[PDB]
Amino acid sequence: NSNVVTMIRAGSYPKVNPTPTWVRAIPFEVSVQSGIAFKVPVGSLFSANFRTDSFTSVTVMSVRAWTQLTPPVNEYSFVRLKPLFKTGDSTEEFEGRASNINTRASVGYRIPTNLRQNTVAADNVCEVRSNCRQVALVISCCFN
Amino acid sequence: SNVVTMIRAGSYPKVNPTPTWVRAIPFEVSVQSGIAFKVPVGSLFSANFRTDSFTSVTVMSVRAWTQLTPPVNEYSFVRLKPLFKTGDSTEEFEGRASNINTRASVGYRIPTNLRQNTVAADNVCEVRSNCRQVALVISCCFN
Amino acid sequence: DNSNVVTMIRAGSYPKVNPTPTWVRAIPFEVSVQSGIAFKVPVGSLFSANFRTDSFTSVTVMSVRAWTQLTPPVNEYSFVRLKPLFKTGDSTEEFEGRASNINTRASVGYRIPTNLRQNTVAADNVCEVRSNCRQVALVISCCFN
Amino acid sequence: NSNVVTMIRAGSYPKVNPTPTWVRAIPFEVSVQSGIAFKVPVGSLFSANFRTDSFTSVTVMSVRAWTQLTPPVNEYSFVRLKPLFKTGDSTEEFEGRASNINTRASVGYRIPTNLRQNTVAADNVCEVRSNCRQVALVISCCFN
Amino acid sequence: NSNVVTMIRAGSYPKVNPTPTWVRAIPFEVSVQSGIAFKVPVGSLFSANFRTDSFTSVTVMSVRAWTQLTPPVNEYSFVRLKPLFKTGDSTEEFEGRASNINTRASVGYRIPTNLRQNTVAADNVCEVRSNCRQVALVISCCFN
Amino acid sequence: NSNVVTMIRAGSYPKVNPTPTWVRAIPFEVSVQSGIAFKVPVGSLFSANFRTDSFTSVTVMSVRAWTQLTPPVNEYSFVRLKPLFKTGDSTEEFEGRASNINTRASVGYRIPTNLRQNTVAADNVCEVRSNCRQVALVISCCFN
Amino acid sequence: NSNVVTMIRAGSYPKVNPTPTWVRAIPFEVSVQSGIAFKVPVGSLFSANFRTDSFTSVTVMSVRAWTQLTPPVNEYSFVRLKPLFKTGDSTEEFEGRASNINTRASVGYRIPTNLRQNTVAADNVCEVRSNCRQVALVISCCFN
Amino acid sequence: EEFEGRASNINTRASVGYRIPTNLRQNTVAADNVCEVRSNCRQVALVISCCFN
RNA sequence: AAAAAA
RNA sequence: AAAAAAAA
RNA sequence: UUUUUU
RNA sequence: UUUUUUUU
RNA sequence: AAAAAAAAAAA
RNA sequence: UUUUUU
RNA sequence: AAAAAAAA
RNA sequence: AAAAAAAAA
RNA sequence: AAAAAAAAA
RNA sequence: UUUUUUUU
RNA sequence: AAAAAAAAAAA
RNA sequence: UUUUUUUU
RNA sequence: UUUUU
RNA sequence: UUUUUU
Ligand SMILES: [Cl-]
Ligand SMILES: [Cl-]
Ligand SMILES: [Cl-]
Ligand SMILES: [Cl-]
Ligand SMILES: [Cl-]
Ligand SMILES: [Mg+2]
Ligand SMILES: [Mg+2]
Ligand SMILES: [Mg+2]
Repeated sequence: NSNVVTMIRAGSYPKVNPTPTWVRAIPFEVSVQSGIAFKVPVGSLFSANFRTDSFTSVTVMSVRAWTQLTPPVNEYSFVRLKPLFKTGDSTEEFEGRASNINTRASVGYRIPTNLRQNTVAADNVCEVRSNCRQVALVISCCFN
Repeated sequence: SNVVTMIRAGSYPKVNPTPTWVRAIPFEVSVQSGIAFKVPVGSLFSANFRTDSFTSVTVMSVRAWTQLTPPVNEYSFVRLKPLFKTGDSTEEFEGRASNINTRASVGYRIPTNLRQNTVAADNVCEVRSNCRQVALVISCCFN
Repeated sequence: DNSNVVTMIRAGSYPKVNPTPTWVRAIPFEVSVQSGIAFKVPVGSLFSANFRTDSFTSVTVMSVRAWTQLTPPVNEYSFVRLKPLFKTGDSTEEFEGRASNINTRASVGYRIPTNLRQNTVAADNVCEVRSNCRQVALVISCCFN
Repeated sequence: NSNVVTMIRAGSYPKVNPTPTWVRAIPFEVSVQSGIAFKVPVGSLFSANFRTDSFTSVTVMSVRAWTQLTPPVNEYSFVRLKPLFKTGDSTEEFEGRASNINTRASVGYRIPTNLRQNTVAADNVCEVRSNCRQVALVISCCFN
Repeated sequence: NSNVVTMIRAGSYPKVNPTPTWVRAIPFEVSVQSGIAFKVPVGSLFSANFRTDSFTSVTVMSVRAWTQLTPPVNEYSFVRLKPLFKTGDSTEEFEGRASNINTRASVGYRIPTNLRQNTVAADNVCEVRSNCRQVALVISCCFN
Repeated sequence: NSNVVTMIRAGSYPKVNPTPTWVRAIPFEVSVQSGIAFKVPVGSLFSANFRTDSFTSVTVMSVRAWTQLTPPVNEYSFVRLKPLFKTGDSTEEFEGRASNINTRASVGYRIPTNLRQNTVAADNVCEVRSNCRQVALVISCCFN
Repeated sequence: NSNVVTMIRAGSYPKVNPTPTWVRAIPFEVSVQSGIAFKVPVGSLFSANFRTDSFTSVTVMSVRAWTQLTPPVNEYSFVRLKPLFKTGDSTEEFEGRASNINTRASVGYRIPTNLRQNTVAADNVCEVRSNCRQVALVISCCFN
Repeated sequence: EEFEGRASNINTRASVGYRIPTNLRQNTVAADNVCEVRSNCRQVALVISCCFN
C-alpha cells in the first residue's frame, strides 16, 4: 500500500546460493524416421534456449510427447515411448493414437520416485517411434 | 412511467468531455516465416476502433491467434515476447494447435507494476508464427 | 504479494469481437440562447472529436440536464426551461427551474421514459431551451451506438 | 384539525412546470359503416371537450371499443379492432360479439411498452369494423 | 415482457367523464408597487399556458410566494401574504424575509379544509406586499 | 383419460381474433460479396415458405448469422453484423470468426426493448459482411 | 433491460423449422336451414383469413357453437352438434338452448386424445342443427 | 482527459481534481511536468498530494 | 417472464 | 382414484 | 396443461 | 351413486 | 407497563 | 413542555 | 492504540 | 497439504 | 468463471 | 498507510 | 422484520 | 490462515 | 447499465 | 405500481 521506499531492518548475513536448481517443463522437438526408434538425449534439456546451459545434470520426473507433423496418407498418427534408464532399460511402449487424422497423437509416462536420479547429456531419456516425421516433447524435470 | 419526468437537478457537476475507455481491440498483423514482427502500439489508435482521439494507452493483456492456415504438414503455432520501454522481456509465451485446421493461441497479462502508458511509436510485443497472419485482441485502457 | 512479472494466459478459441462498440456517456456542451426565444438543441452537437464521438452517427438520449452558463439580466434571477422534442411527436411540457440567488445558476432536467428511447441522428433535435441567460450549459446522458 | 390559515415555511424556489403531463381515458364515438373499416384519427383525442386542446402529442396505451347503436335486424352486435402503428400497421382483428342482441359488443387491445411512442393528430390509432352504425371508444393514454 | 399487442376482454361500457378535475401547482408572477398591496386574482389560474382554460372554478389549498426581482439598495428582500376569503377576509400577514440580499424571500400559507371552497375568476386569493417589484407565486389548487 | 366425446358447457360467445400475432424463429440465407456489405431486407421474413405471407409488419428481437459456404483458401470464416434502424443506423460491427477452417463462423445481436418497433418489407434489418459467398440467418421476431 | 444493442455469442447452427405447427382458435360462421343438418367441412379452417392457407392438415381438439342470428318468432334459439369421424361417425346430439329469446344458444364438445388424428379439407368435423339460419363456430385445433 | 469543474455561484471558486493510479505513480524530477491547466481565471491554486523521496 | 391454446 | 351417464 | 420463442 | 376397468 | 381524544400562538 | 378553546 | 503528515 | 524467493509483524 | 476496473444513473 | 514511540 | 403521512386522473 | 515466479 | 472478466 | 400537488 506504500508508494515509497522503506527500510528493511536486515540482520545477519543469510545462507545464500547463487546457483539454485529450478523445476521446469522443457518443450523441444525430435525428428523421427519411419520404423526406426530414436533415442532422446538428455543433452537437449541443457541449452541457452531454455536458460539451462548453466546446468550439467537433471532429474527427469515425467515425459510427454506429441506428434509434431501430419501423418502419412490414410493413416492416423501414433507415438510410442520406451523409458530408458542407466540402471536398466524398460520394454514398455506407452503408445497413443489420434482418433482424427488431422489431430495430434499424444502419450506420456511418469517416472517413479525410486527411479528419479540425475542424468547427464550423454545419457538417453526414452525411445520415440512414430509414423509422423517429427514429435514434440515436454519433459518435467528438476535441474540441479 | 411512459412519459417524461422532471429531474430536480442541483449544482453543476464535475464533467469531462474526453474520458478514458477500457477496450478489447481486435486487429491483425502480417508475420513472416522465421521472423519476429514488432506489434506497434499505434495500431490501437484508429477511427476503426473509435480511438483516434487518443494518443496514449495502458495495455493490460495481449492475446493472439493465427489468422491463416499453416504450412503443409505443420500444426499452427504462435509466440509472444513482451516488450517494455524500461526493458524488453525474453519470455516466449507459445501456443500451438493440435488440429492442423485449427488456430493456435496464446496470451500474456501485464502485471500492475508494469502497466504504464505507451504511445504510437512504442511496441507491445514480438510475434512469431509459421502462419502468414496473426489476429491479436489486446485488452487495454485508453487515456 | 501480487504478480511482479508477465504471466501466460491459456487462451482458446477466437472470441466474438467488436471493433466499434457502444458507449454510455454524459456529454457537456453549451448553447447560445436569446431572450424570450427558444432554441432547438441539435443532436449533431453530441457527435464530435471534442467528445471522442465523431465515429458515431446515431445516439439514444436518456436524460437531459441544463444549467445557465452566464449571469442573468440586471435585477433578475436566472431561469431555464426545457421542452422535450420527439420525432414521433414533440412535447408541450415546460420543465422550469429557477435560481434563488441572483449570483447562482438555475438548473433543471428531465428523464426520457424507456418507451421513448429510440435513436436520434444529427439532423434531429433534443429539446427547446428558454432562459434569460444568454448561454446555457447542457449535460446529456446518452448511449452512443 | 386546523380551522384557520397556517404559515408554511417555504424555502428555495422549486422546480416548476406550467404545462405538465396528464394520464387520461378519453370517451368518444366514431362512425362506422357496413363492411367498411374506419381509421380512428389520433387528432380526435385533442379537444376542448376533453381539456386536451393544449396538447399536440399523445402516447396511446390501450384501446377499448363498444358498439353504440342497435345492430341490423336478426343480428347480434359485433366490433373489430386492427392496431395501426407508424412503424408498421398490424393485421390483428381483435373482435368481440354480443351474446344478446340488445347488449353492446365490446373488445380492446393493449399496446406493449416497446410500441408506446407518441402520435400526432395526422396519425391513426386503429381500424374499427362493426355491423352497428356507430361505435363508442375509450382510449387510455398519456398526453404530453 | 410483451413485445406485441394483446387482446383485452372488455365488458360493459364503464362510467366515464371527458372533463375531469385536476390537482396542480400553477407558477405565475405578479407586479407589486412599494407600500401597496396587490390583490392576486383567481383568474390568473385559468389560462391555456397552464392547460386550465377549460375550467371556470378552482379550490385553492395553499399559496407560496417568492420575490422575483432584486430588492432596493441596502435592503433584504421580503414578502407578505394576507389570505382573502369571500366569506370574510383575514388580517394575517405571513411574512418571510431573506438573509442574503442576493437571495429571494419566501413564505406561504395553508388553507384549512373548512375554508376550501371553489373560487371564480372575479375573486381574489390574497394580498401581496414586497419591496421587490415582482413576486413569483406557486399556488397548489384543485381545478374543477 | 376419456375415450369418448364429452359435452362442453360453453357460455357466452367469447372474444376471438382470426389473425393473431406469432413469435417465430425464421431461417433464411442471403448472398454476400467480398468486401461488400449486404443490407438484409425485412421482406425476406414475410413469405408462404414461413407461413407469414399474411403479415405486413414484424417486430425484430434478435438476429443470429452463420456462414453458409466454405471460406477462401487459407482463411477462417468470419461474419460481421451492423444493426440498422429507421430511427438511426448503428456503427457496431459485431464480428464472429471460426477457429476451424472447416467450421462455420457465427455471431448475433439482441435488440433492446426500447428499439423493438415494427418494420415493413421496405425496411432493412442489418448489414452483413463475410469472406464466404453466402450467410445463413436466423431472426427471432414477433409477427403482428 | 439495457438501452442499446448487445452482442450475442451464438454457437453452432441450430435445428430449424420454417413451417412449424400452430395451435389456434379459429372463429367462423356456417349457414343452416331449418330442420336440416349441415356438415361442417374441415377445409373451412384453411384460409388466408386465418393465416392457415399453408396448412393441408389439422388436428381438432374441441368444437363450440353459438347461434349467430335471431330465432323464429315465439321460439328460443337452440343448436345441436353431432361429431363426425373418419373411422366412424357418432350419434350424439350435444344440444344447448337459450333461456332468453334475445340471447344466443351455445354448446360444444371435446374430442378425446385417442380420436385426435389429422383431417383434410374434404373431411367433415360435425353436423350442425339449429332454428337460427346461421351459427358461429370457434374450433380449438392444431395446425400441422 | 480534461477533468473540468465549474462553479454554480459566480463569486465562488471552481474546483476539480484527479487521482493517479498505482501503475502510474513513479518519480518525477523538476524538469518534468504534472498536468496542463486551463481556466478563465488568470490564476489557479493547486494542492498536490505527493510523496517526496 | 413473452406469443398462440379449458 | 382414472373413464362414462347422473348429481347440489 | 400444450405449441412456437427462449 | 346405475355401466366399465385397475399388477393377487 | 413504551403509563387517555386535537387545534391555534411561542420550542 | 408553556398556554387559549370545543 | 497515543503522537505527526497524509487520507473518502 | 512439494522444491527455488521468506520461516518473526 | 459467480466479484472487480473504466464511463453512466 | 510515509516518520516516531510503547514494561521482553 | 408483515420493511414512513394522502388526495386527484388512468389498473 | 496471508500471497507471489516455474512445476503432472 | 454500455465496455472489460 | 404509472403520474400531478400541499
Ligand atoms: Cl476436422
Ligand atoms: Cl480437412
Ligand atoms: Cl453570494
Ligand atoms: Cl424539431
Ligand atoms: Cl412477444
Ligand atoms: Mg500428428
Ligand atoms: Mg350494439
Ligand atoms: Mg339466436
